[PDB]
Amino acid sequence: TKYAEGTQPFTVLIEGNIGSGKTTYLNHFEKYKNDICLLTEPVEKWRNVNGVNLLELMYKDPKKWAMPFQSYVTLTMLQSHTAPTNKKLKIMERSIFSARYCFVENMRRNGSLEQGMYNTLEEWYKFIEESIHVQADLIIYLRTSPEVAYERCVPLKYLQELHELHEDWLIHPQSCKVLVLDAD
Amino acid sequence: TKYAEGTQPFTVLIEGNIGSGKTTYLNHFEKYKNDICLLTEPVEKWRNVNGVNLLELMYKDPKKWAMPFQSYVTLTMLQSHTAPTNKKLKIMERSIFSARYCFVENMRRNGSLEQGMYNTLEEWYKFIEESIHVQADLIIYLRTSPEVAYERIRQRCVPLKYLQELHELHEDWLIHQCKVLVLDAD
Ligand SMILES: Cc1cn([C@H]2C[C@H](N=[N+]=[N-])[C@@H](CO)O2)c(=O)[nH]c1=O
Ligand SMILES: Cc1cn([C@H]2C[C@H](N=[N+]=[N-])[C@@H](CO)O2)c(=O)[nH]c1=O
Repeated sequence: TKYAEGTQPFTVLIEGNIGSGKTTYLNHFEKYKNDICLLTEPVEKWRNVNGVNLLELMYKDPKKWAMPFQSYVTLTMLQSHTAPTNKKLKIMERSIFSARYCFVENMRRNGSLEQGMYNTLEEWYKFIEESIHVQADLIIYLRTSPEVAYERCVPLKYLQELHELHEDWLIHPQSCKVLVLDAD
Repeated sequence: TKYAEGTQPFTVLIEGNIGSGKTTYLNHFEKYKNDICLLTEPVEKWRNVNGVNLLELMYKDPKKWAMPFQSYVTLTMLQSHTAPTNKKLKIMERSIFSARYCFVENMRRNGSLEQGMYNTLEEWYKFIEESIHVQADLIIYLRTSPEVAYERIRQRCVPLKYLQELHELHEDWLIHQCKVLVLDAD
């Protein structure tokens, strides 16, 4: 009864802070193109919504554009999450879950998302779990230290905030199995 | 395969401009509470999102709040559209369709919704039709004239130009091409 229920293979979610080596990690699998479904984070889509670059706009003026940006990120995640495939294994770089628990939650904390905006997104997150099937069998957490992530130009404080949020979500509900890797 | 597919009875959508008499029309059915599922426009939800009054905020500063407001409207619409019921007939005041084709579209035209915002909502509207079943068997269009609507409201306050814009949009969607039933609400 939920959309895309029973249409997805075993699904692996690569999660990690900015600069935890996620793109590198997903590339290792590229020689298996033919047997694995590989979906990188849809940044390209965020950079071009029928011509509009939502990513730049968000950097430019977060108070105004964080809401539409995160709303759109959420959508793209669903698009990946529910995309059909005949492959027997599927790996995604980030997910609806990182978007909600890390990026949106952080924007609330630093007040990029005002109360009304945050709540609209949250209400959508709740409706999404009732209505849309998000296949998630294993998270692979490329755990790092904010400082190491820093070496590979977002501020360091931001990376620490995001680090704590990934730590809260993945180490300290979701009874999906997590696999911690030292990416230091 | 779409959410809420096969879960809904015959559904009637009451559409109309602001002040076309929609609330009055839905009330006629209230004596059939027991046999008809009656869902008024979720204004109450818009007025209180865990405490936040999105309706108010929108009126005060549309450039900022139109996006989250319409995003939330869309959601509430889906909530009504997909709500389960054992009744054999269901009537909604407004719908995801009016919110998309009239209110959102109008906010684009008058630049309350900047290009990026409008597009995010549209992308969501497209995903919503792929993924979520919206039961709609009959629209009842309470057709009126902007002037009469302006009147009916003034007596009961939207500017008149807004009601005209909305009127044209309802006209485009419902008249100048689900079965539609036009009523003269003048
Ligand atoms: C998944 C996700 C990424 N992002 C940002 C962080 C990254 N910034 N840089 N450089 C960018 C690409 O991952 O998008 C976001 O703001 N919200 C989100 O939900
Ligand atoms: C359905 C809908 C209503 N509205 C507004 C118009 C109405 N304004 N007044 N008075 C209010 C209640 O219908 O909500 C909106 O802005 N977007 C929508 O999608």
